[PDB]
Amino acid sequence: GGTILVVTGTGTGVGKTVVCAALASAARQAGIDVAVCKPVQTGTARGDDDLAEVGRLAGVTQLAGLARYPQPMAPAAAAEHAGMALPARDQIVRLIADLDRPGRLTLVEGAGGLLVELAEPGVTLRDVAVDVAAAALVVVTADLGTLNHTKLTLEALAAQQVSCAGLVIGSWPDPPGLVAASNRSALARIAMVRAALPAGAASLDAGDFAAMSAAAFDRNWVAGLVG
Amino acid sequence: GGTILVVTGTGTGVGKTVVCAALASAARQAGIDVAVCKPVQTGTARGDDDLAEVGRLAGVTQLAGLARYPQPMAPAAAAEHAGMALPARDQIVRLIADLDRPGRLTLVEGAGGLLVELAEPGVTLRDVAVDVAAAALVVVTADLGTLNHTKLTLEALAAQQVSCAGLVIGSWPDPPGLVAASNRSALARIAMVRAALPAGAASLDAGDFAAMSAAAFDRNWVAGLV
Ligand SMILES: O=C(O)C[C@@H]1CCC[C@H]1C(=O)c1ccccc1O
Ligand SMILES: O=C(O)C[C@@H]1CCC[C@H]1C(=O)c1ccccc1O
Repeated sequence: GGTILVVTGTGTGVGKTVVCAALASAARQAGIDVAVCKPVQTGTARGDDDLAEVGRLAGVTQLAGLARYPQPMAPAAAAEHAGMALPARDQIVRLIADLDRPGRLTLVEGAGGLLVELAEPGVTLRDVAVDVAAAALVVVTADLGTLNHTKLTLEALAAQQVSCAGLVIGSWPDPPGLVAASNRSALARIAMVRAALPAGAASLDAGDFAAMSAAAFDRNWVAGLVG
Repeated sequence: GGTILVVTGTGTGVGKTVVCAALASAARQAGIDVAVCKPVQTGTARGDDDLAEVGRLAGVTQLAGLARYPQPMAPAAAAEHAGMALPARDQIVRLIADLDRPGRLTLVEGAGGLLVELAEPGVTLRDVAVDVAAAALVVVTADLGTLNHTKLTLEALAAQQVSCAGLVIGSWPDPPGLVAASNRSALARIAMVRAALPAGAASLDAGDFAAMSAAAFDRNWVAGLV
C-alpha cells in the first residue's frame, strides 16, 4: 500500500477540488506518483466534473470515478431524482484499494462535507477513511463561521479515530481583512494549516497553477506524505 | 427549577435570534413566563442587539446579558481586538441559574455555532448547556449543506450527553425550491422539525409576528415544555 488521504471540507463550496489539484501538483513536483479518486460525483447535468477539473489544472492522468448523478444536490437526493441507487460501501472501498500502491499518494475527494451519505446505508467519507485507514485533509474557508464548522469537522474525525492530515484554506483573499486574518490565526491553534490557496486559483493556466501549487505547500510536509 | 433551553445554530446567520423570539412569543401565548439570556453579544458597533429584537418581536421583558463587543466577529476575536477578556464560565452559569424558576422557560442564546468560545477558558455553549442541565435546540438553514452541518452539530451534542430538543429551520424560502424541499424532508429523518419560519419574518411588526409564531409551532409541544 501507499498513502491515502481523503480530502473533505467544512462544507460545500470550500474548494475541495482545487485543493486536490493543488496537492496533486505539488506532490508530482516532489516526484511523487499521484492518483486522484472521486467516488461520488453529482451535478453532472450542470457540467460539474471534479476529476476533469483536476486533470485540467494539475495534469493528473490517473483519475478514477464511479458514481455520476445529474442534479447538483446531495448524492442521496441526486440519486433518487434519477431513479438511481448509491454505490455500495465495498464498491467505493474496492475503487480506492485498486489504486493504492507503494510510493503512491492517492487522493480521495469527498462530496460536500464529511458526514454526507456517499453509499448505502448512511456510509460517509469518514467510514471510508476508517476502512482504507486513510487520514483526512480538511478544506476550510477563511470566512465567518469557519471556526465552528472546522471544530465540528475535526471533532467528528476524532470520534472515529481518523487522523487529521491538516487544514487547507481553499480560497484566501489578498489583501486580507480583519476577520479573515483573525480566523487564519485561530485555525493554527486548532490544527496545522498546510496551505492557503489564492482566490481564483482555478483560473490559473497549467504553469501558473503548478508554480502556485509548489509555492502553497511546505515541500517537507508534502515530501513526507509518502514513503 | 423550571425549564432551560439553549438555542444554538449550525452556523452564523441561520436565524438563531428570530427562532428565539418566535418560540418565546409562542410560549408567552401559551401563558408561559419566558426569559431570554444572551450572555455575549457582538456586532454592536453596527447595531446588533439580539435581546432587543426578542423584546420587540415577542415582548419578553426578562432580557439578560453580560458583555457586548463592537466588532461583528466571534466573541474571542472581538475580545482580543477590543482588549478585554470574555466573561467567566461562572458568571454565565449563575446568571442562567438565577433566571431559572418554576413555571419559566429560560432560553439561552449562544453566539455563532455550538462550539464558538463563549467564556474563559475556552468554554462553549455546549459546556454551558451541560453545567445547567439544559437541552439544546438547533437552528438550521434549508440550503445545500444543511444536513452535514446538522449531523455534525447533533454528533457534537450527543458527544457530551446534551439532549437535542429538536430542529427549527430559521428561514423557509418562497417559493421553497427543489433543494430546500429535499432538505426539509431529510432533516425530519435525523431529528424532529419543531418549526419552519417563513423568510422575512424578522421584519414583521409584533402583532403579525406573534400570529406567525402561534402558527409556526406545535401548541402541544410548546405547552409541554414547562
Ligand atoms: O463537492 C462539492 O461540494 C460540490 C458539489 C457540486 C454541487 C453540489 C456539491 C456537492 O457535492 C454537495 C453539496 C451539498 C451536500 C452534499 C453534496 O454532495
Ligand atoms: O451570533 C451570530 O451568529 C450573529 C453575529 C452577528 C455579528 C457576528 C455574528 C457572530 O456572533 C459570530 C460570527 C462568526 C463566528 C462566531 C460568531 O459568534
